[PDB]
Amino acid sequence: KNLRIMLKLNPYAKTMRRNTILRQARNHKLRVERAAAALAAKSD
Amino acid sequence: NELIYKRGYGKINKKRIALTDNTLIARSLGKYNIICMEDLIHEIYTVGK
Amino acid sequence: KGKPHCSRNPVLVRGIGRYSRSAMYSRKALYKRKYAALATVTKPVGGGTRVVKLRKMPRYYPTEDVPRKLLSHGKKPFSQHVRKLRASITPGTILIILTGRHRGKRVVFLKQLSSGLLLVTGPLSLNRVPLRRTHQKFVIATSTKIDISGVKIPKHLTDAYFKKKKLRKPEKEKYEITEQRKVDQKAVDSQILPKIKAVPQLQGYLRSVFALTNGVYPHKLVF
Amino acid sequence: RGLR
Amino acid sequence: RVKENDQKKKEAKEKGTWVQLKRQPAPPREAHFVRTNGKEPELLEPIPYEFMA
Amino acid sequence: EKAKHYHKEYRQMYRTEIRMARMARKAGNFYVPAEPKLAFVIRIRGING
Amino acid sequence: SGRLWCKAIFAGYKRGLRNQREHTALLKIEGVYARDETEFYLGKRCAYVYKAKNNTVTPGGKPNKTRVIWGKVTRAHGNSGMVRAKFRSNLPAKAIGHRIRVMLYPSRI
Amino acid sequence: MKASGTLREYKVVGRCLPTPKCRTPPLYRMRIFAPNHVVAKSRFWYFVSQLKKMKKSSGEIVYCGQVFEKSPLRVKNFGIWLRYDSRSGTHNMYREYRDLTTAGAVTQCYRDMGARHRARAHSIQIMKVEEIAASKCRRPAVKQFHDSKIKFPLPHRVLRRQHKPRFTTKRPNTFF
RNA sequence: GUUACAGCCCCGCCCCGGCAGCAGCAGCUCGCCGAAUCCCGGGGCCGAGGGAGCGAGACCCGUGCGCCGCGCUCUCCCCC
RNA sequence: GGGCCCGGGGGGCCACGCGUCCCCCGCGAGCGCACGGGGUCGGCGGCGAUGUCGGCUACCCACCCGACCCGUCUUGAAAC
RNA sequence: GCCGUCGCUGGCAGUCGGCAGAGCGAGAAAGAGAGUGGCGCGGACGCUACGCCGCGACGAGUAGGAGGGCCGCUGCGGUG
Ligand SMILES: [Mg+2]
Ligand SMILES: [Mg+2]
Ligand SMILES: [Mg+2]
Ligand SMILES: [Mg+2]
Ligand SMILES: [Mg+2]
Ligand SMILES: [Mg+2]
Ligand SMILES: [Mg+2]
Ligand SMILES: [Mg+2]
Repeated sequence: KNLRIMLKLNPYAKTMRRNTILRQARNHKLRVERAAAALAAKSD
Repeated sequence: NELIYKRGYGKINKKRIALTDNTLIARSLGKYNIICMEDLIHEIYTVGK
Repeated sequence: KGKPHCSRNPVLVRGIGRYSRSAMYSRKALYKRKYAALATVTKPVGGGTRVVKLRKMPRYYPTEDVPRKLLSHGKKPFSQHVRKLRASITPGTILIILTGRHRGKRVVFLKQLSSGLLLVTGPLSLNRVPLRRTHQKFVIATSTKIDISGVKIPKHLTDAYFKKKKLRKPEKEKYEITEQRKVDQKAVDSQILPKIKAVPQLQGYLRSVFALTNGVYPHKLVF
Repeated sequence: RGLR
Repeated sequence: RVKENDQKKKEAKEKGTWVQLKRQPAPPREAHFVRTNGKEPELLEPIPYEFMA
Repeated sequence: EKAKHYHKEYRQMYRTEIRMARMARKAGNFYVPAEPKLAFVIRIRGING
Repeated sequence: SGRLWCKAIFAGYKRGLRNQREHTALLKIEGVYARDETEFYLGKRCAYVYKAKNNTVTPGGKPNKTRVIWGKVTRAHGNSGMVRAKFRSNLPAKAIGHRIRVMLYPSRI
Repeated sequence: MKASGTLREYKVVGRCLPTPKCRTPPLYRMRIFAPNHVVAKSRFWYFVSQLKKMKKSSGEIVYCGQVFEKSPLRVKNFGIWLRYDSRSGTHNMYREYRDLTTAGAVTQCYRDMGARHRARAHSIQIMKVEEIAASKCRRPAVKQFHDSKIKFPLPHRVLRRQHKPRFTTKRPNTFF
C-alpha cells in the first residue's frame, strides 16, 4: 500500500509499476481506436 | 508475495522482527546469498537449495 | 547560476515519473554536465567602546524542562495543506446551507477560497444571505447551475476579508456592517442577479427554504 | 573516479 | 552406505567434482508427457447394483 | 537487478508450462505437469482436545 | 423553516443474545429498508435530543431544558437497512423506541 | 461429495503409474460431475478404485478439464441412469430432465433425488447421462412439454415483494 | 407427409468459407487467474514514541526538515 | 522457447571519462519536493458572576443486558 | 493502546568539553591506530547501577509451592 516502502525493499518495483501504467494506458488507447473504426466502419 | 510483504516477520535472535529493511534479511541469510525480500521470495517460491 | 527549469519528468501517478533513470539522464544532458572536486557588535561609548552580545544568556532557568520531540514528516501546517472540492460543486451551482442561522436557504456558489471554504452569495435581495463563507461539508450541492463565467469577483474578497474581527467586552459589542461590505455586495449581486432572472422561476426557487417532509427521504431523491 |  | 559414500567421496575428490551423499525423501514426480498412441482412453462407468445373494 | 532477473525467470516458468501443454495438445497427447514442490498450511482448528 | 434531519428509531444496542455491547447502538431509519440504501447515511451525525429538569446552556442561544448526545452512523447492520451508530456517551436504555435525529451532514453529495 | 451450487462436467483421465512390467499403462477416462475440479479428481479415484486395482497412491491423473455444454441454447431431454443407497437397500433408477446443459440436468437430479427420496449426494452414483429424443422419453412430466403449440397461463400469481411496502392501503391482486 | 406460403438437426466442399467480437456494457449464457495488475474514491477506529541530529571543524564553533528509500532544479546553451 | 532474448546484413536501458594492456571480434557543490526511522495545524467557532460551567468515582432513582447463597465434604451443591 | 511476567544471563561508568571535538545499527573478522624513511567562554535530561533504558514473546487455575508488598497490627534499638 505504501509505494516508498516497497521501493526501500524492492527498488525494481518502481520499474514494474511504471511499465504497467504505461502498458495499460497504451492498450486502452488501442481498443478505443479499434472500437471506433468498428463504429465508423459500421456506419459505412 | 503478499504473504511475505504484508505479514513477513523474521526470526532474528529468537525475536519476531518485522522485515522493514533489507539489512534484516542480509544479516541472517546473507551467507546463502539472500540479501533482499526478492531473494527471499525466490528462495521460497522456487524451493531453492 | 542558472534559471530553474520546469521538471523534465512529467508525473505519471503520484510518486512515479514518466521516464526511467536513464531516460532522464539523457534529457538532462548529464553526459556533458560533469563536475569534479556575527555574535558580537562593537559600539562606542562615552572606556571608549563596549563589545556587546547580540543575544544574552537567560536570566532564569526553570527547575525542569521537557525534552525535544522526535522528527516527523508530512505534518504540514494548515496553510500548506492541499484543498479539495467535490466535483459536483462548480461555480454557479445552487447549494443548500445545512447549518447556521441561514440553514435551509438556497445560495449561489461563487468560488473556493484559498483556505478551502466556499464563497457564496444569497444574493442578499433574494434570501438575505450576504457574501459569506461556508464549509463544503455542510452544503448539499444541487444539480441547478447558473453560468457565472462572465462574473467578475473582486480580487480582494479573500479569506482575511471574511475573518471575524475580535470585539472586546469589559457592556456588549455588536457587529457593524462596514460600508465597504455593502459596496462589495452590490458589485457581485448586480451581475449574478440578472443571470438568475434569465432562468424562469429560479428567483422564486432561491427565495424558498429547503425542508424535509412526510415520505421524503434523502437517499431516494436527486438534488 | 570515472563518474567524476 | 558408509562404504559407498567414502568411496564416492574419494573417487569424486580425485576427479574434482561433486556427488550426492545424503539420502533424500522421495521428491514429487517431475513433469512428463503421456502418449496416447492414437487411441482414445477407455470410458469407464459405474456398474449397476445387482443383488448377488 | 536480482529482482529484474527474477521477473524474467518467473515469466519463463509461467510461459514454459503453457507452451509445454500446447505442444502435447498439438500432437494429441497429454502433458502432465510436475507435482507441486511447495505447500502452504493453515491451522483451522483450535488447541482444545 | 422546516425539518432538516431524518427520522430514526433507537432499536437497541449491539448484542448477541446474552451479551450487550452498549458502546454501539442500532438505528432504524425511516424509509431505509435494505442494506443497499444505507450508503447515503454512513458517517452522518446523529443527535439523541431530550429534555431535563435543570436548565443548560445552548450554543448561540439562551439556557433551556433541552440536551443532546451526539454521535454518527458508522456502518450498516444486517440486510434490511439498519445502521450502527456510536455516541459520545452510551445512550440510556430509556431511549429505546424513541427518536434519534440523523442530520444531513457531513455532506458527501 | 456435496452437490454445492451448480455442478460442472469434468473429463478426468488417469492411469496406473508406469512400472518395468508395464511401461505404458492404458489410459482410463471418466465423466465426473462435481462442484470443482479438486472434488472431481477425488471422485475419479473413488470410481476407478471400484473398477480397477488402482488408487491415488498407485496411479496419477493425466488430465482434468471441464466439458463445456455443446449446445447451451438448445432444449434437450436427458436420461440419467443412477444407482443409490436407500436406508434399506440399493436401487438403480432411470430419470429424465429437461435442461440446456448436461451438467444442469445432473444438478436437477441431485436436488430431485434429495427431495423425493431423501438421498444425500454421497449415496448417489451417476452411471450414465444421455440426451434423449422427444420420441424416446418415458416420463410423462417431460413428455407433456413436447407440444409445438404449448400454451398455458400463469394463474394465481403470488405477490413476492411482500415487504415493499410492508404496510399498504390496497390488497394485492393475483390475476394478471 | 419432409420445405412448400415457417422452421429444426447432421454432413461434404467452400483459407477451421469470410467478417465483428472474444471468457463481451447485448452492466449475468457458462470459468480459473494476475511478475499475465494497475488507477481513483468512500465510511469507520487509532496517533503509541519524543536529544534521530545536520555542517564547520580544530583557519568553526552555526543551525534544530535529520536516517534510509524515491524524485526535482542549478552549477551548459538554445527553442516554444 | 533458451543462449547478459547467439552471430551476421517507434520505444525503453540502475549504458555514458580515458589512457591503455587485452578476452572476444576511492571525497563536486548547493537548493528543493516527499506514499520516506508511530500527528500535526505556522487552522477556526460558541459561552461565561447568581445561574450557569466542570466533578471519573461517590448518595438516591430509573431503564436495558447479565445475574440462584455462602463456607464445606464431594465424581458431582442453588440444592429437598 | 496500557498493565504485569518471561527472555534477550540485552544497552548505559562515554556527563571521555575550549588540558574540547560529540560516531561505532552495521549484510559479510580484526585500528574512526602511532609515527620513520623512498569576534564570543557557551553547549537540555541522565546514573536511588538494588538505578535507568531498549526489543520480542506470553498472561486459565483447585490441592500445593515460591516471590514481592512504599499492605496492615503491637512492642524494642537507632533516626526524623
Ligand atoms: Mg472440542
Ligand atoms: Mg435476564
Ligand atoms: Mg431473576
Ligand atoms: Mg462438609
Ligand atoms: Mg455422594
Ligand atoms: Mg455450595
Ligand atoms: Mg434437589
Ligand atoms: Mg495466572
